[PDB]
This record gives sequence, structure tokens and C-alpha cells, in this order.
Amino acid sequence: DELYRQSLEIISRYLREQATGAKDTKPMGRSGATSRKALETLRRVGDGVQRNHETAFQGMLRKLDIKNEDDVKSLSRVMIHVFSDGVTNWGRIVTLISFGAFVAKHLKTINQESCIEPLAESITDVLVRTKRDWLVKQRGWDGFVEFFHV
Ligand SMILES: Cc1n[nH]c(C)c1-c1cccc2c(CCCOc3cccc4ccccc34)c(C(=O)O)[nH]c12
Ligand SMILES: Cc1n[nH]c(C)c1-c1cccc2c(CCCOc3cccc4ccccc34)c(C(=O)O)[nH]c12
Repeated sequence: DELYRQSLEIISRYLREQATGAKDTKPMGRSGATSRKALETLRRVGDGVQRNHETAFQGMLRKLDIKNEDDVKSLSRVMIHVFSDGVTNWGRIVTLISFGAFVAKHLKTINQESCIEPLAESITDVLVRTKRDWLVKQRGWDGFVEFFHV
């Protein structure tokens, strides 16, 4: 599943980098050129989403109890419901991933750096399960990068 693999690469890298501060230097798989600009776009736009929605993000983070990987999987119930309701557009997707980064940074501060990879898998699973046809119609990550271009 190449859309899943590329999406997990992009989402995983962004959440880990936000949480640790460090860029992951390891090589990308294929479509790495698109994955790179998608990461550039996340750093640029995603960082501002977290600032601009800080109150709402902190409020949702308070409502989440994440003690183990079973609780990461339980979150996916909230993620599917809130993300499935409403209009589909690239703003929804960048919000989904930016709140992922906001949660991963918290998970690192509480010594749960380990839940970050499962969190990224859940986010990617929800994104592709709910929006695969729309994502393909929009040229996937090439569409994401074009949308936020400039
Ligand atoms: C119109 C609407 N209704 N509901 C939702 C969700 C959206 C929506 C639609 C599109 C984007 C967003 C965003 C991201 C922040 C602003 O986006 C941009 C940032 C930088 C350059 C851009 C160049 C072109 C277009 C957007 C850009 C948000 C958000 O952060 O809250 N919401 C968006
Ligand atoms: C409550 C509220 N008020 N104003 C805004 C902005 C928010 C808000 C706060 C947080 C996330 C969102 C989303 C994305 C869909 C739901 O994503 C998640 C829900 C639960 C756990 C998660 C753990 C990791 C990653 C994603 C998660 C939206 C949206 O889709 O429009 N809005 C959100």
C-alpha cells in the first residue's frame, strides 16, 4: 500500500522531529522528493496551525488519557469520528497531523516517547481509511504540496 507507506513516512517523520527537535537523516523510500516538500510544507504550515489553535489543542489534549498502546488505539475512535464529520479539504488534513505533532510533543515530555510511533500509525490509518478516494483524486502528497505552495 504505497499511499499508506508514503503517508506514514511523512507523518512519522513530522511527529518525531516535532517531539525531539532533531531531523531524521535516514534516507527516504521512493517518492522521497515529494515526501521532502511535504515535510517542508508541514514545518511551515503545521507549526503555525499548532500556534494558531493552541487553546483548542490544549483543551483536546486534556480530554485524552494515553497510558499505553491500547489507549493509543482507543484514540482512533475519537479521531475517526471528529475527522469524518464535516467538509473534506487539505486544512482538515493538516489539522489532523498538526494535532498529532502537538500530542507527540506532550508524550515525549511525560516519558512516553514510545507511544509516538503507534500514534503516527493510528493517524495514518485513519487518514487513508477515511479519505483514500479523495486523496487519490487530489494527487496525494503532490496535491498537498501544491495546495500550500508559495
Ligand atoms: C476554509 C476552511 N474551512 N474549514 C477548514 C478546515 C478550512 C481550511 C482550508 C485550507 C487550509 C486551512 C488551514 C491551514 C492554515 C491556513 O492555510 C494555509 C496556510 C498557508 C498557505 C496557504 C495557502 C493556500 C491556502 C491555505 C493556506 C486551517 C487551519 O489551520 O485552521 N483551516 C483551513
Ligand atoms: C476540539 C477543537 N476545537 N477547535 C479545533 C481546531 C479542535 C481540534 C482539536 C484537535 C484535533 C482536531 C481535528 C482533527 C480530527 C481529530 O483529530 C484527533 C482527535 C483526537 C485525538 C487525536 C490524536 C492525534 C491526532 C489527531 C487526533 C479537527 C478537525 O478534523 O476539524 N479539529 C480538531
